[PDB]
Amino acid sequence: YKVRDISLAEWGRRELELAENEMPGLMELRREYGPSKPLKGAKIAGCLHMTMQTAVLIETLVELGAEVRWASCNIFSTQDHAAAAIAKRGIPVFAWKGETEEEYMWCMKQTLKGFGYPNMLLDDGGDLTNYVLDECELDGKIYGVSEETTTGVKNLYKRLQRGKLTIPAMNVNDSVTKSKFDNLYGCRESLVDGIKRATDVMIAGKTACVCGYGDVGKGCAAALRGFGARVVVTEVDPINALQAAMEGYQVLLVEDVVEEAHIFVTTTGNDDIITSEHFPRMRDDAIVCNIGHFDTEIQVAWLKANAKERVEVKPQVDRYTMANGRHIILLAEGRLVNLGCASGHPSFVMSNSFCNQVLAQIELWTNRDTGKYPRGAKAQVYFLPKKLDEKVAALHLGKLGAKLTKLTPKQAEYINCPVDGPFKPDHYRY
Amino acid sequence: YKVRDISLAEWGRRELELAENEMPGLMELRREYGPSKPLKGAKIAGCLHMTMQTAVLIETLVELGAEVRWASCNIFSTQDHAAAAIAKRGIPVFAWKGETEEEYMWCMKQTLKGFSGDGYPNMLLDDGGDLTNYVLDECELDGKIYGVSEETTTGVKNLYKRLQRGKLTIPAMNVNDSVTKSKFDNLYGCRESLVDGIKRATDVMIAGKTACVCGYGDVGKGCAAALRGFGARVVVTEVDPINALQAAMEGYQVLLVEDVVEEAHIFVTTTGNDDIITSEHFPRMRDDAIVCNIGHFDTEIQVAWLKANAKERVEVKPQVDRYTMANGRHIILLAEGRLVNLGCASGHPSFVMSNSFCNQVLAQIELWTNRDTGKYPRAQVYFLPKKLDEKVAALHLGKLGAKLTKLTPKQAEYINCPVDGPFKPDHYRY
Amino acid sequence: YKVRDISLAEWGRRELELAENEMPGLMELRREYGPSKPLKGAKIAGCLHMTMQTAVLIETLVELGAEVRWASCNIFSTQDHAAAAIAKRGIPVFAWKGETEEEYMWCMKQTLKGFSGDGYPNMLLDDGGDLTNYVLDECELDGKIYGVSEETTTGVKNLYKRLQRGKLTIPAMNVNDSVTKSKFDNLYGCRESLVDGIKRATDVMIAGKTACVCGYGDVGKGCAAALRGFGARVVVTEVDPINALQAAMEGYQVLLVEDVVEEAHIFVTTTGNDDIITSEHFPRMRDDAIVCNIGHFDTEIQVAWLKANAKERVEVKPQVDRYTMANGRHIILLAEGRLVNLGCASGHPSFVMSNSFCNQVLAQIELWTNRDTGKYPRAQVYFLPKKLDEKVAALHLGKLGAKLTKLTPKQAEYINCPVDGPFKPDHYRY
Amino acid sequence: YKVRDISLAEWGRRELELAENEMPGLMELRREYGPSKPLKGAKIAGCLHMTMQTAVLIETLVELGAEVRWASCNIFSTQDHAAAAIAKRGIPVFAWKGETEEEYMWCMKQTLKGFGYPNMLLDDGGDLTNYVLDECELDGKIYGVSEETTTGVKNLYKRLQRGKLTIPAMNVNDSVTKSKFDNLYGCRESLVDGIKRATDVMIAGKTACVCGYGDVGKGCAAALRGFGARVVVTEVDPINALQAAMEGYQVLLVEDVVEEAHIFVTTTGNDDIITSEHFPRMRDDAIVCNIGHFDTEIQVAWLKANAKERVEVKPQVDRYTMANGRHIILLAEGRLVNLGCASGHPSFVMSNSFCNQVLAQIELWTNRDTGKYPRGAKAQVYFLPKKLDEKVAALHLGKLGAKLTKLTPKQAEYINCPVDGPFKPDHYRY
Ligand SMILES: NC(=O)c1ccc[n+]([C@@H]2O[C@H](COP(=O)([O-])OP(=O)(O)OC[C@H]3O[C@@H](n4cnc5c(N)ncnc54)[C@H](O)[C@@H]3O)[C@@H](O)[C@H]2O)c1
Ligand SMILES: NC(=O)c1ccc[n+]([C@@H]2O[C@H](COP(=O)([O-])OP(=O)(O)OC[C@H]3O[C@@H](n4cnc5c(N)ncnc54)[C@H](O)[C@@H]3O)[C@@H](O)[C@H]2O)c1
Ligand SMILES: NC(=O)c1ccc[n+]([C@@H]2O[C@H](COP(=O)([O-])OP(=O)(O)OC[C@H]3O[C@@H](n4cnc5c(N)ncnc54)[C@H](O)[C@@H]3O)[C@@H](O)[C@H]2O)c1
Ligand SMILES: NC(=O)c1ccc[n+]([C@@H]2O[C@H](COP(=O)([O-])OP(=O)(O)OC[C@H]3O[C@@H](n4cnc5c(N)ncnc54)[C@H](O)[C@@H]3O)[C@@H](O)[C@H]2O)c1
Repeated sequence: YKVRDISLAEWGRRELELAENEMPGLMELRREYGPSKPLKGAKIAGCLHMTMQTAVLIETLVELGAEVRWASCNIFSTQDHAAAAIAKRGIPVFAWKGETEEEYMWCMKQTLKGFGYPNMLLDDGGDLTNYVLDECELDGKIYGVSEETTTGVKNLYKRLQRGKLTIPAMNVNDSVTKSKFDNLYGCRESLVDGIKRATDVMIAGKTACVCGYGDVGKGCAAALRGFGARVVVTEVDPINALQAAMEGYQVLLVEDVVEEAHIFVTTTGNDDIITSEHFPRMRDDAIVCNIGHFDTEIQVAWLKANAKERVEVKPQVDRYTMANGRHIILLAEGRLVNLGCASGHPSFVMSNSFCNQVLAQIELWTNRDTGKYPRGAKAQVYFLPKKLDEKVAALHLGKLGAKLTKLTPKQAEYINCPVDGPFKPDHYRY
Repeated sequence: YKVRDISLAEWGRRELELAENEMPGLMELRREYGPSKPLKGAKIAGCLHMTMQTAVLIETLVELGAEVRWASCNIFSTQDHAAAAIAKRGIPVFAWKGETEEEYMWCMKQTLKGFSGDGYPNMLLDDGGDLTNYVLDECELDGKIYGVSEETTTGVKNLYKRLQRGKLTIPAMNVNDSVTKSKFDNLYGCRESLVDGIKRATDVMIAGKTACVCGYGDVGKGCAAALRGFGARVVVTEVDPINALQAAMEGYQVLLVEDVVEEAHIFVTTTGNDDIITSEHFPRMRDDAIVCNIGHFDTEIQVAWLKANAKERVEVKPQVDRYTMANGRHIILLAEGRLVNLGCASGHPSFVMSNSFCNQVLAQIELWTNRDTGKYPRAQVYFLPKKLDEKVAALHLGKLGAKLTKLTPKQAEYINCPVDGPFKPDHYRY
Repeated sequence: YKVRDISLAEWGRRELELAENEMPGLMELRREYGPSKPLKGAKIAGCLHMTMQTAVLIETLVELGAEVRWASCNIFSTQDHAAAAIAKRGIPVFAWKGETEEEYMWCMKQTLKGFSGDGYPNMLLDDGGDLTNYVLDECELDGKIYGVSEETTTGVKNLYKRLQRGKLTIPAMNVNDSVTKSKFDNLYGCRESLVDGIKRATDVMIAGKTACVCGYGDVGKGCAAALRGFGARVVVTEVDPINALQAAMEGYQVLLVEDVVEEAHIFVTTTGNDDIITSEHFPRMRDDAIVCNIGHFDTEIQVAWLKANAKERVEVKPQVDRYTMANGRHIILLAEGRLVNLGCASGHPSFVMSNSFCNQVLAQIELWTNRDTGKYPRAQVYFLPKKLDEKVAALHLGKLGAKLTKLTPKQAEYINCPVDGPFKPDHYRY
Repeated sequence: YKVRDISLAEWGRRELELAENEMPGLMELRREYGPSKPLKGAKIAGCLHMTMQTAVLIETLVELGAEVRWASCNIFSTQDHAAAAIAKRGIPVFAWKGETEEEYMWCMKQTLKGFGYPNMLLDDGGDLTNYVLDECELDGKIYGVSEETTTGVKNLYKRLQRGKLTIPAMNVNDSVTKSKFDNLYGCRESLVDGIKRATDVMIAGKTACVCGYGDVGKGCAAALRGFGARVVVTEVDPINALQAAMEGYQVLLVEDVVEEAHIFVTTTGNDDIITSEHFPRMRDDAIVCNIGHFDTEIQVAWLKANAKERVEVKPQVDRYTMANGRHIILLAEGRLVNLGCASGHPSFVMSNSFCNQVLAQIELWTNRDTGKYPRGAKAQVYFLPKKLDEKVAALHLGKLGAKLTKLTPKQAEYINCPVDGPFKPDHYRY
């Protein structure tokens, strides 16, 4: 293994206890599936933010029988204490806060041997997937990949369309219990957290520009508005844009507010959102950040190349002075601000996300000599069955004291579903 | 025709001038498609709440070339000046506020005769499923219908029950489950039209009250939001753990009706299911508890039991009945359990109804124009194509002054869609 | 008496049974003070919107022993079934919906005669100041009035102008500035009754629209909140930097009417000032812009200019006038600039009006019982004592099921108040 | 001086730059009053949280001519970098994070000499005021004190009532621009910040108990609800309690929710809110914190004395194990959580607060041989004049782009104020 400081493992372990209590879903799967060991002999290479919450996931997969080796999926997201807690325990992990792109891909390469290869992939952003497929040989050897975020799943569909998807892929992001909770309610808390730990800026009164209005944009807009920001939103999709208008947000172009906005938040999963056209027009000390998976939503390379002064205010906060004499504050060098300047999403919402990930791995690994998840030419992307999506939500109601009504036989019949569900048809959007 | 009072045509013509300006989408289809007349030949049997909004829909269909005959799909939903205006214009309408069950039935049968030729309709446009049921189960139109478009969740639920049972003979387009309907009309429509119905009915203060919203689907989401916006403390009931986790995560107590039945001042039923508010709840309610339904059918509330077992019933005003129970305490029932927004107010505002009714126009066009293309065999349920979903939304941005960002080619390639969309994959939940 | 239609007494009696159950505070004063009759001798001249809520106020005063004569303080605010019920009960009322300016004037003069003795009133109860102005400037009652209680901000503003000018002769109790009035009625009342007036008037969608709220006092705060709750993008105008910073800090753009006059779909004037929406604004407005006022007098809007300079005026329905301007575009004016909540709807709900009208009962009791104690010389403006402010609030908690913590002696000593309060210093702003 | 680490001054200075930009009010007073030196020879002993924001205040008072010596007012609130930045500059400061009660009062004693005494007091919480008055001789020597928070001002009024107020006191907390901004909007951002930096807990879904519903409680409740918490509120005041009910919060007793609440937040400024009666009933890992000025709102001494295990999770987060085997997480040992576990209120809102503080010091110090602020027997508590309250708000509108409307002479006359204000009568509550 390799982590910043192994001494921090003790502190890491103390917080994993509190993290475990806040993740009743992951812990119940540990009770339920621990004994039967559904991932007996699984060899999972994981590429996903090395947080305290991922620490609980990792320890679940090992509890369910899996061998596992881990790397972060971002150079700033690793929490040095969670990594050290995993390392002290003996699960091979290669992650620390502040990796170079070279060290990053080094860490990811360490997880693809020494089990000896992996036979399963667990990924957040598609870097591992693309790498295993395009740079190794692991196309007779890997039985499935579980993909956690929208940009990675986009990646997966570009491969299916092209004819290059060689292994079955589970689309975890698009579980209702991931997509409409993690992406939405997670960012609604973890965006402002990163902004505030970085800059301690007052949100109340400010004009914020939120680019994109999908699940991430929805959450980020609701958070900023909640603290008294006036939020304006940009969009390319007429539907998402109209959702934003009907929720009371102005929908305009970045150019329309670039000179007046105090805060710029990128949420699209698309590159070149905030560019060389925008930077020189920004007000003094306009804070610029991104919460989408890749930093290239912001032209940071341009900012660095064209700024006249750069000051590290503190780690993951760079204050640039432009040729016009005004300042730009960039957060986490454009990397995911919630994970880079704070601790990401709280444990409780990641319990939903990671439950789907555990269920996904069980689905693909246990059914490996089944033909239910075909290899090679005919490999395709799948979702978790809706029954399992419901199971995950049901596992998280108790902690909150939410009480569920039970359908009578006549009611289930009238609605056209089973008494124990699934309750909605597969096209339902929640 | 058959309306209450034809001298209300003048007043309805005046409001339709305001309705037209609030429905840019429908008026923009009137301009785009009227010259070519794509529903020429079309003989539409219509069964949808006869409001001012539907009047702009009915005149769009006739501008597009269709012959049309209409009836309201609820006994108390007609706006009498709406029907009077359409009736003067020469369109056959059978609809008044306060139809008995007998009279309601007669009106529907009128819409299935009196076309040109041995003019039996060749098309259906449905809200709730009743017309579809009557035509397929009881009329003879066996060889004569090329499609049905279905407006609501309850009506669509029946279509899927029929298809499942091998009894769907005519192709059906699911309009409710267009994104620009379900995530707009069901949600934002109810967010404004629910409290409108309650207040016009009772003038009651929302702020400070305890309100039990039963169900937390698209309609339940909207109602809870509306009540909470006015300072109600809203508690939610759900059978679905996913919807329940959403409500919990938005700040609402999720409990059983029985947990709040003694303290709630307001009960709203939004389920699309029967026997939510029953004989076991009614005698437990606090004095002057307001009970209403905004689901399609009234049998979410056991109103027959209420009527059978009340000691006293008083009409405060039409559609507001105050019952005295055996216990001496009172229950205020709205619209006899009928959709309260349409029953005690005017239904959703025009602007949102423009989203829904655009979908209905493009669905009728899609079904009818492919009536000799063999694309919808006379039998499945279909969705409007996402391209047309987006179009609907795009037509409504201008009125609000919302501006849409345009993707570059690099950007569209990177996110895997055309520069002009569809922008999202078919399973996206918005 | 003089009402529109006395056969509406029956319908009004039925609604007053619901109003009574929604006004626990007024009904609790009826029980507490009725036995002792503390307003015995009292001859109250009343000038306050003749609604169902005021009917419960008028019957409380008469239960308390007072003789009372009433007139509405606005031409379109009367609820005709409210007046019909009070008129049947034997109380002299002069009030109908749609009084001319002549007729309005006659009704007020009726309330100043016909008491017992050479029965000139000995008390005034005012909303807006007009009765106070008429009695003091133009009637003879010079030796005969022991007090006036003033309901609203505009009326109270006049009382302070008079006191300043050395023209206040009768003691005045400022009821508007009780906390349980100003921070409740003005705020929460308008939060529900504004959109009620707009929607009953126009059925217009709020969601998605741009609304200009002019003024951000207690009424402005409520209106903006209401519009925003439904997905309006609200912009605010203010002359006061403190109120402006509040609106900015709550997420609202603070700008000049001229900055949004061309794009706003909805203008609300809440200032208590004249010439907010003027001849310079009207010709600039978008087609079918909705203009209304919820301030006391209509002259916040230059309606005379509008009427003088419109090419066309059309009555969509009573109190909804659609003007065609020289430019060909339309303006929708509500209630001819009169208070839109009372003009196009029913005013604030009963429950909040119970807070305000309790204050009015305890103010009349305070003034009248000290009518031979020399406490209010016949001349200053006064406030209800904070003890009675708190009492009003305390009377309304039960209905909502709110529970109040009780201070220990140690705790009351530590925060420097009695165990039973007053709990706050006289300058506390809540 | 004495601070943790003088080396941190550099980092401290970099952030004071960003803090200055975010405090346009303080910086404008520095421009306006810098030249004339209104505090020429002032000798200000300051007892107020030694944050980055206080650093900007301190440097303003020195810019305006004052000598100044500083101590924190809480043992956990000092930001070691801001203190070091002040110390490097040469302003005597005695503060570090993690002072003992002995070291704390040592630091406060250092500020009352070496100018040689002070002649002015600047205080947050009343510890300095009480000390200077009850333990020194500085009753011929001190010309005025400026008091920043509600509990200190309470203290001041207990002294006035008793007859022990010997020097004029400026009540800064009760400036509208302090009370209704700092207390309200400040806590609305800085509460969740402290909770999240401490525990990274998910707010969405949780039941939070907020004790008190004054300005602090209002903000804290709005913040928690904003992230999807279900917030219940406790109160002793019927008015504040009814405000909470009408905003949609349950109002109940701590005993009513003690077993189910995930988070307990104390906001009263009263002791013994969360006690030995509550601790043993709390759910596993219930988070307990206080945001009021003194930690004695929570019985921490009891918790420590009766818990079976205590673990420092990390600095300012103690996890206690109770005799029942369940856990309590206590934040900042019960001290102000926003300052103790985070960075307090953002700079922009503290600019309002500290502008009143600068204006206050100028008012008392410049008018020292005036008799406007009488010494000894007849000393009384004063507010800032309303003109100056408005000035402070006006200084903060620009940064936000808020545009103020200018009254015409007729409008100012009609409203009964000057064109340049003050705009409201002194009883106005905003
Ligand atoms: N930071 C985190 O902890 C975390 C969590 C979840 C998701 N994500 C990431 O966030 C990103 C977005 O995820 P999502 O679920 O919201 O995706 P999404 O598809 O739901 O939303 C993205 C939105 O951006 C819009 N868009 C595309 N190009 C645009 C342009 N140039 N300008 C304005 N809008 C544009 C799309 O139309 C879409 O609605 C992805 O990169 C995903 O991997 C990060
Ligand atoms: N009044 C209107 O103008 C209007 C508008 C749109 C839709 N509708 C109607 O409203 C109803 C709801 O529509 P929707 O789109 O929200 O449907 P939906 O399926 O999304 O929501 C209904 C919800 O009720 C829940 N439910 C079912 N039985 C329950 C029970 N016994 N107790 C608690 N919850 C239960 C389901 O889990 C579901 O989430 C339908 O009947 C639809 O036709 C009315
Ligand atoms: N319709 C109702 O049922 C109802 C209820 C209560 C009060 N009112 C009336 O509503 C009005 C407002 O009451 P309030 O309690 O909010 O008064 P308020 O003094 O608190 O608020 C009025 C606000 O308007 C601002 N203002 C003044 N002139 C302005 C201008 N030209 N442009 C922009 N802003 C300007 C002021 O600064 C002030 O903050 C009064 O006339 C009052 O009598 C009506
Ligand atoms: N942490 C910070 O950065 C900061 C900022 C501002 C104020 N404060 C402090 O916060 C505290 C409150 O300030 P505020 O301005 O809200 O005061 P406030 O008087 O407006 O509010 C306190 C409320 O608590 C209520 N109360 C008293 N005893 C109670 C009891 N035992 N149970 C429930 N409620 C009770 C009162 O009725 C009152 O409404 C003070 O100690 C003040 O110094 C701290």
